[PDB]
Amino acid sequence: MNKYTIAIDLGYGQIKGINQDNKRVIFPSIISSGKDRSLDTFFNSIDNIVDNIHVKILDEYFNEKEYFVGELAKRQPSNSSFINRDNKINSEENKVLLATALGLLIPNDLPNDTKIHIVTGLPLEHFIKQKQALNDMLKDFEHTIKFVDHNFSRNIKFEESNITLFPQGAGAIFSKINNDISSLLIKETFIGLIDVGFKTTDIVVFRINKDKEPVFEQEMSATLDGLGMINIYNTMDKAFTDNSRDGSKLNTEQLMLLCEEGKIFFKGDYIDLKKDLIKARKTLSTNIINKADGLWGSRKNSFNSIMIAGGGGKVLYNHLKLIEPNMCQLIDNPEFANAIGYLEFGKQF
Amino acid sequence: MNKYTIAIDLGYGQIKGINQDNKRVIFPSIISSGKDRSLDTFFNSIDNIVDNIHVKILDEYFNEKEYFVGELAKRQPSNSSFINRDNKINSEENKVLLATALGLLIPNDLPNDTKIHIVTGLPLEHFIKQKQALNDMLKDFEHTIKFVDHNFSRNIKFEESNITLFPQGAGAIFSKINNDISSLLIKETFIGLIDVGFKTTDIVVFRINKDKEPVFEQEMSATLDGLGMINIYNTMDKAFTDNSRDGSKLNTEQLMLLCEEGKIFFKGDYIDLKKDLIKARKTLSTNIINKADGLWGSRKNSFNSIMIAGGGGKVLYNHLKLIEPNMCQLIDNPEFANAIGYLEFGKQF
Ligand SMILES: Nc1ncnc2c1ncn2[C@@H]1O[C@H](COP(=O)(O)OP(=O)(O)O)[C@@H](O)[C@H]1O
Ligand SMILES: Nc1ncnc2c1ncn2[C@@H]1O[C@H](COP(=O)(O)OP(=O)(O)O)[C@@H](O)[C@H]1O
Ligand SMILES: [Mg+2]
Ligand SMILES: [Mg+2]
Repeated sequence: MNKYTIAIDLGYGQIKGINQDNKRVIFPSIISSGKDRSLDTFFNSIDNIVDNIHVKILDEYFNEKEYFVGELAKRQPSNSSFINRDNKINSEENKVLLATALGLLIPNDLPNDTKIHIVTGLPLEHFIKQKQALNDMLKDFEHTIKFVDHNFSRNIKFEESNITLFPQGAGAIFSKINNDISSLLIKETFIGLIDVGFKTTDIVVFRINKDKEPVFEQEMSATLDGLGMINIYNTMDKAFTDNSRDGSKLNTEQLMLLCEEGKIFFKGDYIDLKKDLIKARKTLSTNIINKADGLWGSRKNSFNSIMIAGGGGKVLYNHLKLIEPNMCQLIDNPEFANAIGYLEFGKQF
Repeated sequence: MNKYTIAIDLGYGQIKGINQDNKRVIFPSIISSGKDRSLDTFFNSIDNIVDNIHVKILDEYFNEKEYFVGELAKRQPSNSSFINRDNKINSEENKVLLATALGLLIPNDLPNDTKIHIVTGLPLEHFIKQKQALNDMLKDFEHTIKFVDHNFSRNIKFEESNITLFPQGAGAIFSKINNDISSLLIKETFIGLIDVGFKTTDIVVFRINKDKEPVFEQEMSATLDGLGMINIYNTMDKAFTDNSRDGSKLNTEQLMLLCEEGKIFFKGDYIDLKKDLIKARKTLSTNIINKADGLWGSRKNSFNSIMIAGGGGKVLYNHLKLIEPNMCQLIDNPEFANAIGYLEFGKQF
């Protein structure tokens, strides 16, 4: 019969997912060793399962391990360190996160003969170099998940011809605007997508041909490795210790709490770093202006709409506007641009 | 056995070619340093190889270099500058372009003992002065081409008695109309071909003798050096910067896009120069009227059919009509007049 569709993202910041039925999940990419949650169940009921993902994951040898994963793992003091996390796409940390995003997006009582076409992503520079790693790992993927405290398990095993690879930010403007940008694309124009990710910033462009079809410009588009939201969290971590003059250091929860607001509540008091937050965000925005113009010479004039996406684009939209003011806009769902783009352009097959 | 036939043109605007089997190619005369195309292969398939000519060219020392050549090189921002391109016929830029036109016109699985008679051209004033340059260079020509992304290679090496030189615009009306103009040539008449090329405009005539055979009039025919389509692109480039009043300047892609339409899409807006386009095309047409009458005194009355050809003749046919209205016509394939003329009049041998 027909095979199901689930679009997932493998972003180091936060795993983003959506299914065929437009139910979507989002949670930070943090795991920890799960332990038995029974006492805290009595105090506060788990209304939202996304907040409290305790999970059990089997394998082919049925060697289960518990995992605090996602939002609950951020509350744990022994979690994955997440600021020097492994960059390997075949890591067990990526294995658990991939299982969890599949766990929340398979609805109840699907037919077991009906499989799932899953659509994933790689960074745009790494889509050729690191292709066969995730291509073989998803072939190697054979587990069975178990949700503690909610008592529903899912079987997770994929053959070939179910998995599907598209680059990061590719289908976000290849599809998802293809019905809408027909009035906006004209001829010999350029559209631009700037995904401000956590570790790596994506810059991807497309040329509109004479036949009013998009086509890709690999010499006008690249992935900025080492430039992204992580440079803010790495800088403001140093800015806190220098403001402390004690050697005290925020943990992984306090640090990710910091650069959403800039005002951590530290030792009965707010330690204010609001000046260094606005300063470092312009510092990141400057290193996306000047790197866009490295790929874009006088070609910058020929654009018609620079879209931006990613989680970081939402918090930088005013500062990042000055690449091309009053032309550039914001995509509709800044996190789920890669998700919906993998969904619709994954529905081609 | 029988030796194959390929007719090529060496026009600075766009290389025009045709084979013995009437398969013909056309691409602009732009090269650039080729790089590895693998990521863009995944996005959009190369259906037409003429659009996406990535190529590898060996030599006698097997020193290969990659080349983005033709339409793809126009999309590159580091290409051959093409507005001050070298006029040398023995340049490496001419070497690569000559190899590429031979690459697309040798069909699959020809016998290696069967060679190819290639027919080229020189400008009509330069056919005597610059004869031995291309005559020796094609003797010096020894390479082996490799098409990336399509995986077919061709061996390219020519001895003497395969190469063949005819002037530009010569065989276009010497042959290619010789079967058809029998009803139109009478006696002591003049036929005229005006090739509006990119850099140089060709004016070539023929006298019909008493024996109803064509014969050449070198004092009634010359090549207009410095007059041609390039004077439009050089003028409208100045017209854009003067309309901008910013110092901004179009690149090689935007400039060649301009004077096919006159309306470049510049910084979210159309910068209109439609008035200066119609004005400069009459300015070029005036400098072909007055230069034709420099060679043609009261001899102008004795014509019977002024043909025009070249790429520029197609876009100037209405303005250039006023040399001799309602006598003058347009050749059938305005680009391939030199190509088919080199083909049939190259089939004499
Ligand atoms: N409301 C917010 N306030 C501050 N930062 C945010 C907010 N939402 C998202 N972010 C930042 O955006 C990042 C998420 O980026 P994301 O689009 O998931 O890219 P990736 O695919 O690389 O993980 C987070 O690391 C976070 O720092
Ligand atoms: N559709 C078109 N619109 C505008 N200009 C054109 C068009 N087709 C051809 N041309 C012009 O004609 C030139 C091609 O001339 P061509 O016949 O190749 O002469 P040459 O042998 O000197 O290269 C191009 O440089 C271009 O400017
Ligand atoms: Mg991303
Ligand atoms: Mg010509």
